[PDB]
Amino acid sequence: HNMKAFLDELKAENIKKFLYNFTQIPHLAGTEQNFQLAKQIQSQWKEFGLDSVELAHYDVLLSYPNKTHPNYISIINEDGNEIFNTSLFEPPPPGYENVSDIVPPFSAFSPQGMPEGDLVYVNYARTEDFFKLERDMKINCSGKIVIARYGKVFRGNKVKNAQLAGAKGVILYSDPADYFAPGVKSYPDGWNLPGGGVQRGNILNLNGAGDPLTPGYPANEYAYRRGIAEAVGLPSIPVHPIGYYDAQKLLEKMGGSAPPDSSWRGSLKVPYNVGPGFTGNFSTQKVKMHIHSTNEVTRIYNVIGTLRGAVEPDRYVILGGHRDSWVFGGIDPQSGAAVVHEIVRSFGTLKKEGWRPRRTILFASWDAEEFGLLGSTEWAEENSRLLQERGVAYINADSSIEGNYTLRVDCTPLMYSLVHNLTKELKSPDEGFEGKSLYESWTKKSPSPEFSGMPRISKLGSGNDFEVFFQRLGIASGRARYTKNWNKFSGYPLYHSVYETYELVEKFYDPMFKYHLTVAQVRGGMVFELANSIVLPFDCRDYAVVLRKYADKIYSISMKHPQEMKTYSVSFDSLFSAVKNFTEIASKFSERLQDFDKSNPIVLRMMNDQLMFLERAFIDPLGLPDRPFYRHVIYAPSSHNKYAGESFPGIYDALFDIESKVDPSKAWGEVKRQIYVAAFTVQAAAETLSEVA
Amino acid sequence: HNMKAFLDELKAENIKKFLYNFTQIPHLAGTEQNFQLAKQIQSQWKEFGLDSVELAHYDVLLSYPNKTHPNYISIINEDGNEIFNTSLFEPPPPGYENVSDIVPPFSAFSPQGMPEGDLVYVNYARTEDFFKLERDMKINCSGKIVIARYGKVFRGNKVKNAQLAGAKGVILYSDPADYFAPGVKSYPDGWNLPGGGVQRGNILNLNGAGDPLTPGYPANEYAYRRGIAEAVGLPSIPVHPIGYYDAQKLLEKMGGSAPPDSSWRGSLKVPYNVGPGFTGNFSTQKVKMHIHSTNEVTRIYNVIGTLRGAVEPDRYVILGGHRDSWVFGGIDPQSGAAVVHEIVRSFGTLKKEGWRPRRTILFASWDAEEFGLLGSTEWAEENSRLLQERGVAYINADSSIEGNYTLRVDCTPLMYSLVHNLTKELKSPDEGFEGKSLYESWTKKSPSPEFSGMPRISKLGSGNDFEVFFQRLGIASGRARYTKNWNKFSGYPLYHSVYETYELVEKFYDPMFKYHLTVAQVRGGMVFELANSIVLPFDCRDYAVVLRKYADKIYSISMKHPQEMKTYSVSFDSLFSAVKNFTEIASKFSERLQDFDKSNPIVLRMMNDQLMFLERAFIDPLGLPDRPFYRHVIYAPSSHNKYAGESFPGIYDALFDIESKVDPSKAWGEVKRQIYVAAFTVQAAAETLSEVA
RNA sequence: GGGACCGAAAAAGACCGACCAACAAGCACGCCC
RNA sequence: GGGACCGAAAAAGACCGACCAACAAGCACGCCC
Ligand SMILES: *[C@@H]1O[C@H](CO)[C@@H](O[C@@H]2O[C@H](CO)[C@@H](O[C@@H]3O[C@H](CO)[C@@H](O)[C@H](O[C@H]4O[C@H](CO)[C@@H](O)[C@H](O)[C@@H]4O)[C@@H]3O)[C@H](O)[C@H]2NC(C)=O)[C@H](O)[C@H]1NC(C)=O
Ligand SMILES: *[C@@H]1O[C@H](CO)[C@@H](O[C@@H]2O[C@H](CO)[C@@H](O[C@@H]3O[C@H](CO)[C@@H](O)[C@H](O[C@H]4O[C@H](CO)[C@@H](O)[C@H](O)[C@@H]4O)[C@@H]3O)[C@H](O)[C@H]2NC(C)=O)[C@H](O)[C@H]1NC(C)=O
Ligand SMILES: *[C@@H]1O[C@H](CO)[C@@H](O[C@@H]2O[C@H](CO)[C@@H](O[C@@H]3O[C@H](CO)[C@@H](O)[C@H](O)[C@@H]3O)[C@H](O)[C@H]2NC(C)=O)[C@H](O)[C@H]1NC(C)=O
Ligand SMILES: *[C@@H]1O[C@H](CO)[C@@H](O[C@@H]2O[C@H](CO)[C@@H](O[C@@H]3O[C@H](CO)[C@@H](O)[C@H](O)[C@@H]3O)[C@H](O)[C@H]2NC(C)=O)[C@H](O)[C@H]1NC(C)=O
Ligand SMILES: *[C@@H]1O[C@H](CO)[C@@H](O[C@@H]2O[C@H](CO)[C@@H](O[C@@H]3O[C@H](CO)[C@@H](O)[C@H](O)[C@@H]3O)[C@H](O)[C@H]2NC(C)=O)[C@H](O)[C@H]1NC(C)=O
Ligand SMILES: *[C@@H]1O[C@H](CO)[C@@H](O[C@@H]2O[C@H](CO)[C@@H](O[C@@H]3O[C@H](CO)[C@@H](O)[C@H](O)[C@@H]3O)[C@H](O)[C@H]2NC(C)=O)[C@H](O)[C@H]1NC(C)=O
Ligand SMILES: *[C@@H]1O[C@H](CO)[C@@H](O[C@@H]2O[C@H](CO)[C@@H](O[C@@H]3O[C@H](CO)[C@@H](O)[C@H](O)[C@@H]3O)[C@H](O)[C@H]2NC(C)=O)[C@H](O)[C@H]1NC(C)=O
Ligand SMILES: *[C@@H]1O[C@H](CO)[C@@H](O[C@@H]2O[C@H](CO)[C@@H](O[C@@H]3O[C@H](CO)[C@@H](O)[C@H](O)[C@@H]3O)[C@H](O)[C@H]2NC(C)=O)[C@H](O)[C@H]1NC(C)=O
Ligand SMILES: *[C@@H]1O[C@H](CO)[C@@H](O[C@@H]2O[C@H](CO)[C@@H](O)[C@H](O)[C@H]2NC(C)=O)[C@H](O)[C@H]1NC(C)=O
Ligand SMILES: *[C@@H]1O[C@H](CO)[C@@H](O[C@@H]2O[C@H](CO)[C@@H](O)[C@H](O)[C@H]2NC(C)=O)[C@H](O)[C@H]1NC(C)=O
Ligand SMILES: *[C@@H]1O[C@H](CO)[C@@H](O[C@@H]2O[C@H](CO)[C@@H](O)[C@H](O)[C@H]2NC(C)=O)[C@H](O)[C@H]1NC(C)=O
Ligand SMILES: *[C@@H]1O[C@H](CO)[C@@H](O[C@@H]2O[C@H](CO)[C@@H](O)[C@H](O)[C@H]2NC(C)=O)[C@H](O)[C@H]1NC(C)=O
Ligand SMILES: *[C@@H]1O[C@H](CO)[C@@H](O[C@@H]2O[C@H](CO)[C@@H](O)[C@H](O)[C@H]2NC(C)=O)[C@H](O)[C@H]1NC(C)=O
Ligand SMILES: *[C@@H]1O[C@H](CO)[C@@H](O[C@@H]2O[C@H](CO)[C@@H](O)[C@H](O)[C@H]2NC(C)=O)[C@H](O)[C@H]1NC(C)=O
Ligand SMILES: O=C(O)CC[C@H](CP(=O)(O)O)C(=O)O
Ligand SMILES: O=C(O)CC[C@H](CP(=O)(O)O)C(=O)O
Ligand SMILES: [Ca+2]
Ligand SMILES: [Ca+2]
Ligand SMILES: [Cl-]
Ligand SMILES: [Cl-]
Ligand SMILES: [Zn+2]
Ligand SMILES: [Zn+2]
Ligand SMILES: [Zn+2]
Ligand SMILES: [Zn+2]
Repeated sequence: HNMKAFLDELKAENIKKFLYNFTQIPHLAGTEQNFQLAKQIQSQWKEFGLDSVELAHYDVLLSYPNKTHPNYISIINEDGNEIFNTSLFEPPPPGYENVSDIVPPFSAFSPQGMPEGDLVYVNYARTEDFFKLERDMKINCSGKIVIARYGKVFRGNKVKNAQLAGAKGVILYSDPADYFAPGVKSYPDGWNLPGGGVQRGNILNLNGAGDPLTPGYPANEYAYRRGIAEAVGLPSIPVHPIGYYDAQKLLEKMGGSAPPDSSWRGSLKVPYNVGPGFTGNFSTQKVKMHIHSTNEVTRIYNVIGTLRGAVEPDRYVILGGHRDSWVFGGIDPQSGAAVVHEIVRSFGTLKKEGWRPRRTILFASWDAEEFGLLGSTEWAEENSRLLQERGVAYINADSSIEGNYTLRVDCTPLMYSLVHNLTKELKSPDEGFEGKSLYESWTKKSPSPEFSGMPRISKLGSGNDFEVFFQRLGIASGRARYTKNWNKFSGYPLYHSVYETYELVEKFYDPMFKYHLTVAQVRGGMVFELANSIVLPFDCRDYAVVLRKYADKIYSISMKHPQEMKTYSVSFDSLFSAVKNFTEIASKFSERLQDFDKSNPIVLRMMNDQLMFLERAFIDPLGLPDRPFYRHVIYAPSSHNKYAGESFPGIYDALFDIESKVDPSKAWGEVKRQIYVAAFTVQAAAETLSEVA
Repeated sequence: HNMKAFLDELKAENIKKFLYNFTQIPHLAGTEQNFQLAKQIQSQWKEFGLDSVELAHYDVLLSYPNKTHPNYISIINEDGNEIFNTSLFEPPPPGYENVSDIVPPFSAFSPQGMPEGDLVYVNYARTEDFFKLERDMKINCSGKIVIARYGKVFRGNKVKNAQLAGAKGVILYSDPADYFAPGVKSYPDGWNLPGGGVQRGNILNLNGAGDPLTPGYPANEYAYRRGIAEAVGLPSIPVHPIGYYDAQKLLEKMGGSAPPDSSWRGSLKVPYNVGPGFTGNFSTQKVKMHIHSTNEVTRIYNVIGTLRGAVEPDRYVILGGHRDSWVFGGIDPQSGAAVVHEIVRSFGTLKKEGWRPRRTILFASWDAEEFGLLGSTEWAEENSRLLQERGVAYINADSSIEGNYTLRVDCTPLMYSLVHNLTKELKSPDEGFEGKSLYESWTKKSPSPEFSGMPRISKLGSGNDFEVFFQRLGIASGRARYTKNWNKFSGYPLYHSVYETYELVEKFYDPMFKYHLTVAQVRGGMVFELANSIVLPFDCRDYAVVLRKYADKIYSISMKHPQEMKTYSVSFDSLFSAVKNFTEIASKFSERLQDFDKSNPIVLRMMNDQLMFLERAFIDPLGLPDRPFYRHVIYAPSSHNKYAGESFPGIYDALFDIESKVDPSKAWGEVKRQIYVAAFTVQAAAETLSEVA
């Protein structure tokens, strides 16, 4: 087996060295330091033995705090005395006190503002938290500064929900409930967030546009850019993140209504009152934000490496992950970048020996991912036609670890059998599973709710570089990392903090680098099999199985309004019919895939094209309603949470909060249109697996 | 040569028989007679030896006059006496007096109405005729019934221009200037239009949508249909066509301003006054329209025949033309349908002998073409994914003859060398070119203004079934017919009339059926070479050459406003750069295409894919501004004339009547955006011919 | 035969830039003499 | 230890239709006894 040779070349010691190398200085997007690391990686990928390695540059809107006018929040009395100020920077950790160019905590793409007003606590600032605030508790965030805890949903959605509720400011904070694991110590004595720690992060609502100034087209030297006024997904109110020390100061004086229930209570010793404003004596004190961050068009650099295929060089398997970090990127993304580096070194050594993959492999070091997947998206916009004609698969390589418990896999159903087979051939690195397969340890620790005796594999939404490839271009996509046990949908405590260091990983997450090595074997083994298997390792029958579940589910969600379904003759008959047809046609294609002569290079290429193009058949060039860059009809991010994936997203969005809609007849009409589009698309996808003539 | 064998099987006597067979009763879209002819063709294509022949049906909006409430126009006095009525039907021709189910003259998809008002003569009802009316002559069509002569532009554009000018009715008539050739006799004694003859035809503005009720998706059994109120491209005022006898009655009494110049004067003995209203005594007489036509969802039937390829069955060459007619379709479309039938019979005989084409050939008998390319477009919407993945080329087969002078070819630059080579190997059927090539007779009678010693090949716009394939899906497309000498952009006198018969073709156009045979050799030979050549016969260097002409042209058109170009820094630098790059890359790809080993089936398929997908690279999924179904960045129909093709249509539309625009800065900004999109698209297309890895 | 207007890129055709660092503007077909 | 509110499909998980011709609704984790 040529794969074992590849897997056995992968070394935890190499991953450890590369991780150390990538995490000693910050590599913020648009800074000289990240350009220097780009050039280092280009130079090393050549040395490692790639056929070519180019820098692809774009000029994209980034966001930076003003160094000589810092961002801070104040409690301010009616005399205008700033009696309490939030931190200007995170207290640096041991052996990082002398490190310059650490960007202070800030919300990227915040507008400028000095708004002052009454504080309203809005929990996680989810759609349902504003439904609870405004519909149930009759509280009105209009003209108020909202304070929200990080977690559950993408922070950009929180800011969007806040804007729609009339807020003039958003304060984001990390609550210990969400970012402090019980009975482990603050950094540097453990992996928990200290009270001065702050999660940086962008607050855009791009819905897959990439660079806000150049939607649809690469941000090249001659690009026509939108005015900032019509730029895509910019927030319209100021936003700033703080730690829980600073957050306790703002929250302790809160008056107005008590929290409705336990779902609104964090772990600080404060009442978690909703407001608006402060209790009793303090009622005439306000909160005032001071945001002077600037948006500016800055050059970014993707590293693109090529290992040309010996047989099908016009078929591309892509292994891509970002290089840019908020500070050191100890986990996010250098734990992924270090795995990609060792995978390149290892494919490189096989190349020097005189081995080549069947299909071309592309390796990508993406830039400006933290600013909204900007490097991956601009490159895909530049190369969309080649990618749609030639793209076999995309394997993501962000953070390798967010925990040390078990494997977490999100991929297209086309990769389910590949992932099952591979993890059965890999050793588990898990305590008490010595001599067992990764499949067994994974299936045991994370069983599928959907499939008895199978491991959980989740849906792809967005919030990483795979998005343009999968959701816009319909290229089969996969990601795998090590994760914690499920506190849930919050992340890891030290996410986007200065405390996210080399030492955090080495001391607390993966001292042996065995989890890193297992993830390198999963990502690398998947790339290997996609690039080298004679018949592409995609099982169309796994798509058939999940399409029936998604159809059962979307019917079930519509059935929340079963009287309306009757009034407006809402039928899923066409959708169930299409799924039944896909199942039958996939079954017959599978017979032909087993039977045919794989020595016939022309019949092989035909059947490989049918497999490669199956994911493309789910792409609608018109896109989903009000989201033209989300074109996959089976999968899209939640409108309300970029991180979360929905099945039959067109129907799902049409159904969401439908009982609120003023014109029932039109709203249910849109539901029936989306059933039509979905049934048509499933039948069309099925027909690509039919006999070609 | 296997092609000669195919060409020598084609027989003029067979085409004559089939033409007779297809033109004895009307075959209007949606009628039992056209269903019967569909089934006949399905049955004969099987007998001829196709591997399979299916009927593909759709339920589309068609339009019919009410049989028991006829359409007519009246001159009406202030007492409300209808003193003059227009014809209720065309006087039938000799030997057609006893023929039932001849649809009376009507404008398909006219709304219902009995509007009464003053007549304004608006010439051809072109954009420039309303600019002349409203800007120069200060005449105001608001609330007036407009009368317009057929010709120059698609009648649907005339109705659109009229609606935008505030007209409440449109009367279309055939002026002898445009539809009566000097010194030839009216049917049946010649090929000229008699004074009772009327051109039927649809008046939609679909801009490539297909069925008005189901834009983007096939009109299948479970389709969600728009309300008639939001249906695509329906006219909002009543419209009716009349002959020149009836038109003289309406035009003779016209008062108001004289015609501005000779360009407004037809050939009737009337003054061609503009109005509004009638002269002197007659000023209080009005015109009143009576339209009771109904729109209704009707089943239509495409015939789809397959000849599976022996080597690349997943590569499709399509030969398609419509079957539906306004009445007998003596020319339009049965002169084309009869050529397709003989091409099928001939491919069929080769199949029986045991020959197969390398690539699959699809044969299509399209329905409801006269109602807006509805059959071709719904089928393409159903099969868009297969067509984009597998479609090599589309050859149209509407009317084979509109004249007996020379060849007329409109195709992608990718087919220029194929067409040159083929016409050099075919005999000219032309008087005084006995023993010469069709290339020589054609080049002589129709020299290229663009290329010394080359024949004219024009651009594809719309107004036929190739549109969805080329303008929406980016499949390389071609058409060839015999045409008149250039009276121009009017058609042939008996177009869409009851007088367009078998006898018209047999007596006056092509008694020997030698023009039909030459067109069958061109269409059939092109299909043959596309389906059978080892290397696809596309020369990318012909695209390079024309892209430089189009760039020179669009620069030239922008330079009408050269001061504004400076004020707003409008530069074509990027566009010229992209074209220079395409030229260089196409030149190198051409070297590699000549050098490589064609015995390597995998290197051949790679290079054939690069050629096949080159046309697809010009497709923008976002579509052109305000025209989402026109996605080709190099070619689109004129916004003002569906029949006419524009190069760099995005830039062209942005520049059109720019000096009228209230915000110069925004309008010129859109021009710069379209330069950007065009340069990006040309560079992207060029890069698909680069080495793949 | 001669003359007058026009034909707003499907230019119908032919041809023609440094006191906007080569791609505007400007000689067949169909009321007067 | 027991109890109470909540967790609005990434359902966290398990399980459960003819006086809307099988796919609503309805038993782990984080003030009172
Ligand atoms: C993941 O792993 C699963 C489990 O192994 C795997 O499924 C299996 O794939 C193999 C390989 O195609 C299947 O093998 C075949 O079985 C059928 C009978 O059911 C045989 O007809 C096939 O015939 C062979 O004979 C040819 C003679 O010309 C040989 O040259 C040729 O190589 C064939 O081996 C063949 O034996 C097997 O049936 C399945 N098993 C199951 C339970 O499905 C799957 O392919 C892997 N998936 C991915 C995406 O990697
Ligand atoms: C339309 O017609 C034109 C005019 O014929 C045609 O262009 C020609 O195509 C041929 C076929 O490819 C070209 O032939 C080649 O010329 C180059 C030298 O310039 C040679 O290197 C090529 O080599 C051959 O040697 C191989 C040995 O392994 C042979 O096996 C192989 O078959 C090759 O023949 C070859 O001779 C020719 O140069 C051009 N001529 C011109 C003027 O361009 C064009 O291909 C046709 N286009 C379409 C779309 O049909
Ligand atoms: C991460 O690792 C890379 C790769 O080893 C380090 O960069 C490299 O550092 C080496 C050794 O110091 C450099 O070699 C030297 O360069 C200097 C100046 O050009 C020269 O005078 C010396 O004689 C020696 O040859 C090398 O330039 C450089 N390699 C690359 C590809 O950039 C990098 O500094 C490490 N980073 C951290 C933070 O540890
Ligand atoms: C929170 O931060 C703000 C801003 O840094 C602090 O308020 C500021 O305090 C400075 C220094 O005392 C004030 O400046 C002074 O102004 C007078 C002239 O008017 C000058 O002569 C003094 O010598 C002094 O420099 C400034 O007015 C004031 N600004 C604002 C907007 O409040 C605030 O004190 C901090 N709060 C805490 C609790 O630390
Ligand atoms: C899945 O595959 C099946 C089987 O090929 C498809 O079934 C077909 O469904 C349509 C109805 O949607 C049937 O079409 C016709 O409808 C008219 C209605 O007036 C009727 O007159 C015709 O006789 C015919 O019934 C068609 O018969 C039926 N075919 C079979 C064999 O059942 C189905 O539509 C596919 N699903 C999707 C979503 O495409
Ligand atoms: C155009 O040509 C077609 C093909 O020849 C004509 O239709 C066909 O007419 C033949 C000869 O009349 C039919 O054969 C006969 O059918 C009847 C009734 O089914 C049967 O009783 C006779 O013994 C004889 O077999 C044949 O059905 C039919 N073929 C097809 C494929 O439709 C058609 O009528 C011609 N149309 C015109 C307007 O000339
Ligand atoms: C143009 O066509 C219209 C409609 O066919 C003609 O006008 C119509 O003429 C009929 C027959 O004379 C009129 O009907 C009559 O009505 C009275 C009762 O009111 C009845 O007793 C008579 O016996 C007669 O049938 C009808 O009113 C009238 N309709 C309209 C809308 O005008 C018109 O005469 C035709 N014009 C020419 C020049 O042929
Ligand atoms: C057609 O192909 C040429 C040749 O590869 C492409 O040329 C490249 O054009 C860009 C400018 O648009 C140059 O990029 C860079 O711009 C920054 C500006 O700050 C500058 O700092 C860099 O040094 C660099 O000049 C690039 O140098 C240039 N390459 C060459 C070899 O001339 C051209 O863009 C392609 N055309 C299109 C439309 O893609
Ligand atoms: C960062 O903040 C500083 C200080 O407020 C800004 O510097 C000022 O710039 C404007 C000129 O545009 C001047 O009016 C002020 O006098 C400047 N002040 C100082 C101390 O230099 C600076 O422009 C900001 N940087 C940005 C917006 O990028
Ligand atoms: C929530 O409070 C806001 C802010 O006071 C209300 O908006 C205003 O309502 C008045 C009366 O209709 C308008 O005339 C003002 O223009 C609004 N003020 C601002 C600053 O926008 C809002 O109506 C309240 N919403 C609810 C649902 O009670
Ligand atoms: C690495 O793995 C260890 C061992 O599983 C994790 O520590 C345990 O966490 C559980 C509950 O999640 C506690 O009940 C135990 O007290 C811990 N076990 C031991 C042996 O200490 C640790 O949390 C993991 N590290 C990270 C960063 O996730
Ligand atoms: C065609 O026109 C006739 C005559 O005007 C229409 O027939 C009428 O239909 C309505 C019922 O919808 C009745 O009110 C009238 O009494 C009918 N008249 C006659 C003589 O039958 C017919 O509906 C029209 N056809 C259409 C619209 O398709
Ligand atoms: C052309 O005539 C129409 C119709 O009379 C004019 O439109 C009307 O103008 C008045 C005065 O502004 C409006 O109040 C009416 O509502 C219009 N009437 C209708 C029936 O629409 C129109 O303004 C004239 N256009 C020009 C450019 O002179
Ligand atoms: C078929 O071809 C004939 C011969 O070219 C066409 O008739 C001539 O038309 C020219 C001008 O266009 C006249 O000057 C001659 O009087 C005609 N020649 C002869 C020999 O009569 C005829 O128009 C063509 N038929 C059609 C339908 O286009
Ligand atoms: O903007 C996005 O889509 C996500 C960016 C980034 C993803 P990462 O933190 O890099 O996993 C974030 O969540 O802040
Ligand atoms: O609607 C169209 O695009 C054109 C239909 C038809 C084309 P044809 O007459 O069939 O050439 C017409 O012009 O009326
Ligand atoms: Ca972009
Ligand atoms: Ca449609
Ligand atoms: Cl990842
Ligand atoms: Cl045609
Ligand atoms: Zn990341
Ligand atoms: Zn991140
Ligand atoms: Zn036609
Ligand atoms: Zn027609």
